[PDB]
Amino acid sequence: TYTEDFIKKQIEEFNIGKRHLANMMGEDPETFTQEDIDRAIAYLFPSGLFEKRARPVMKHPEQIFPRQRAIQWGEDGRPFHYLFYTGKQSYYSLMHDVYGMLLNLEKHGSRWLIKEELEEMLVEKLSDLDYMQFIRLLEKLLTSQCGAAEEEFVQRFRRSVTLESKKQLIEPVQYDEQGMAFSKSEGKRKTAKAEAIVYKHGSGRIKVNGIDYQLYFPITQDREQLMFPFHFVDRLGKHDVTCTVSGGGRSAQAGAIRLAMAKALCSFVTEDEVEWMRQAGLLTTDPRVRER
Amino acid sequence: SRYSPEFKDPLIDKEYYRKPVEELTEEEKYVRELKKTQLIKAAPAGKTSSVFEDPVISKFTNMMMIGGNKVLARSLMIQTLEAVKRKQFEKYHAASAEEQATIERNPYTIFHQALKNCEPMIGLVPILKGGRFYQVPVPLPDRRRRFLAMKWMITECRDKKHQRTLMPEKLSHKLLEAFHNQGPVIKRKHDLHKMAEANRALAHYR
Amino acid sequence: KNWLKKFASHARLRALNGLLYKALTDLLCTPEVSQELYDLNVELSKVSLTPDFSACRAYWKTTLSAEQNAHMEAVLQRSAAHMRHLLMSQQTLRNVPPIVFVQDKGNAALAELDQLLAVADFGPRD
Amino acid sequence: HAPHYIAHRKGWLSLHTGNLDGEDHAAERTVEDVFLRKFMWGTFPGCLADQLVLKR
Repeated sequence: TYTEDFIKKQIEEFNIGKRHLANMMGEDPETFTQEDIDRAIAYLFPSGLFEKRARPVMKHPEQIFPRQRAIQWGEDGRPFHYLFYTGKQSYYSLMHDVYGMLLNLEKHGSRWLIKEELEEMLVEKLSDLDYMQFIRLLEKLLTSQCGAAEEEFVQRFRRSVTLESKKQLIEPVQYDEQGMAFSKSEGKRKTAKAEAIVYKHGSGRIKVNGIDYQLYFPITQDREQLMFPFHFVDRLGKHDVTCTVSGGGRSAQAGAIRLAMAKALCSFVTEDEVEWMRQAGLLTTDPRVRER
Repeated sequence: SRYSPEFKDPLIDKEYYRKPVEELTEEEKYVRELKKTQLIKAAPAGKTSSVFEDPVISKFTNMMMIGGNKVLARSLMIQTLEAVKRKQFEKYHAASAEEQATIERNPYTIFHQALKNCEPMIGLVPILKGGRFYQVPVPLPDRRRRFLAMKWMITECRDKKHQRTLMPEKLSHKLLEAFHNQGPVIKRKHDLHKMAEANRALAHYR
Repeated sequence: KNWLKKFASHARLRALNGLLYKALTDLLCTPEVSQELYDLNVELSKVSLTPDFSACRAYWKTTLSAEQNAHMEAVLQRSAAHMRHLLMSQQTLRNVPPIVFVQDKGNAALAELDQLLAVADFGPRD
Repeated sequence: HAPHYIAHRKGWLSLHTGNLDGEDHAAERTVEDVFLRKFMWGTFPGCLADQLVLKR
């Protein structure tokens, strides 16, 4: 067990060690920060162990050692919080606040906070059912015409899961020396790697490694594959393509080219068509590869 | 599988997306909105938005394939279609004025109708309960009979009594016989529907 | 008897099976149990008594619809106890074990097979 | 820690260039390591609290 005197001595030792490390690395001890400590300890004690926690670490004793309870009452004996005797002062204080916000309104891409990190925020163990009750209150608050402060309060209890699955990244339109607008993109299928350049205006001329596509791809199926992206958005005969592919085989090269042309063509179609191409599987790298 | 459970299979249908927002119902609107969040698998080599795509012929080609040789399988399928088309044109030019209205020259129509004429409606299931195997009848799912038509056609065309007749010519002849409700495959369907009628009492065992 | 507290608080087997089959069919023939049960027209296939006489399983023929099957099952399960009471009150049997209604899935097979065989194609003149 | 943690949590007791791609004399260094470990364990009996670290 770690007595408070032990933690105090550890804090003093860490401060002196921080000043020593700043002396060693030539940096000013005053502005020396934890990122600087991490960089310096990575330089001085190089360790490529895969486990980041098995590497040398110089952290504040507060961070590295566990924590303890807080005092809930002073020497007079009176608890600080008015909901102390419930035994769940933090949770019920939060519920009380939410109910007051709902009363005020009644007078007038992301994920819900999960139970364990709610416990961390409240610093109180709570059951499943009371977690559900809190989440139902939060949902009820969201449904109402919540204001700015209310939306911030709700944002306190919602982390991110990312909404970018909606949106594929659109390449920027570049200009060649002739003044023709084009867009470049890359794709990969098995070991085949392709880079395509799609010109805004064209007549459907596709050049693979400086060769016409029907001569590079004798098999009809590969030409079907190259046709798929433009055909999907009804833009056959409206672009010129200059692609370079390397590695893989016949079908892997065809698929890599198809992905590269789809990603490059994303620049010249509407956002709705970008989403449609995404839902058709035309913008997703195929990860299926040979297993060991 | 290298795809996680989140990934969903893509929808290659080109006319689905062009459907107007006005025609969308609330349910279909919700499905469309939901799909936006979801991760989609890369479309596989094969199906395409091409207007000539035929899933039935693609499956037949995949079932003729041996050892991953899809180029040869597709070559055989296209040769079979060409042979069917040429035989129908030959039969059409030698026909009277009135007989030319009832000669089909579209090979895809003939192929689909031939595979429809070979589908068994009912089948048999080996079930040994009393120490003796009992073949009980069962009605087949649509997928099962659709598969059985193709499997019987391919097995019939691979039979070794057909000696040095190349695959496209055998397959076209079998398809044109099955188009007119003739040939050994229609007989195999009938002799299954008869062995499933001669055991209509064993159904209760199921 | 102070009922308020109580409420608040093998050849022989085949003969009994046949007797209970006839009795349960004749009970289902009328609104004696309830009008809702009568309107359903529930048909029984057989009656099977467990070898220790702890339960009487009455197998009722299911229909093709699913919502009808669920409604029939609900009504039958709700009416089992009253049927047991009537069977003992009419003295068809002195003691009747609890009645369990079990769907029969051996009839749908023959129905669907006849449906398929009535439109299937057979060989020339065969 | 078990042998399958040798590059994850543990390190290597001996360090030299022999086992690198293109280098030579791996076997010589290994035999030297074995003799060094036996010699030290016999010359410091009951003193060594942990394994030796042979650096080159």
